[PDB]
Amino acid sequence: SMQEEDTFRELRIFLRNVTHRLAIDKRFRVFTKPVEVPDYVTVIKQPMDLSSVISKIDLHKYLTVKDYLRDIDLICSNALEYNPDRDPGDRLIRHRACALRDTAYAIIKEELDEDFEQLCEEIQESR
Ligand SMILES: CC(=O)c1nc(NC(=O)[C@@H](C)N)sc1-c1cncc(N)c1
Ligand SMILES: CC(=O)c1nc(NC(=O)[C@@H](C)N)sc1-c1cncc(N)c1
Repeated sequence: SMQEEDTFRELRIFLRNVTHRLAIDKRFRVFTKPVEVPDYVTVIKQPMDLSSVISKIDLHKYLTVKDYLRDIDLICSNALEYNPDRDPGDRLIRHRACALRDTAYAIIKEELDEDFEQLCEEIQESR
C-alpha cells in the first residue's frame, strides 16, 4: 500500500541522513570507500563500506533498521578481523571501527522512534 511505501521511504531518508553524518566524520574516512592492497579480497569475503551502504539504501535493500545495522556491524567486524595486530596502525583502525559502530547505534537509539522501527519490522515480516 501507499502507507507502507511511505514508511519505507521515511526509513531511507533517515538512513541516508545517519550515513551522511558518519561519512563526513574525519575519523571514519577509511570506511567511506571500497578498498592498492591485494590480500584484502582473500581475507575479507564480504567487503562493506559507507558508499556501498548508501547504494544499498537507494536500491531499497534495507527494509528495517536491523538490516542497516547489520551492514554497519560488518564494516566494523571486517576492520577488527583484517587489523588484529598490536601495531599502532591496526589499533587505530580498530578504534575507529568500534567508534563508527557505537556512533551509529547511539544515533539510532536517540533519534529513531521505537514504534517506527517496529512498524518497519511488521511490514517486512508480512512480505
Ligand atoms: C499503515 C497505516 O498507517 C494505515 N493508515 C491508514 N489510515 C490512514 O488514514 C493513513 C493516512 N495512515 S490505512 C493503513 C494501512 C495501510 N496499509 C496496510 C495496513 N495494514 C494499514
Ligand atoms: C558518499 C560518501 O561516502 C561520503 N563521503 C564523504 N567523505 C567526506 O566528507 C570526507 C571527510 N571523507 S561525505 C559523503 C557523503 C555521504 N552521504 C551524503 C553526502 N552528501 C556525502
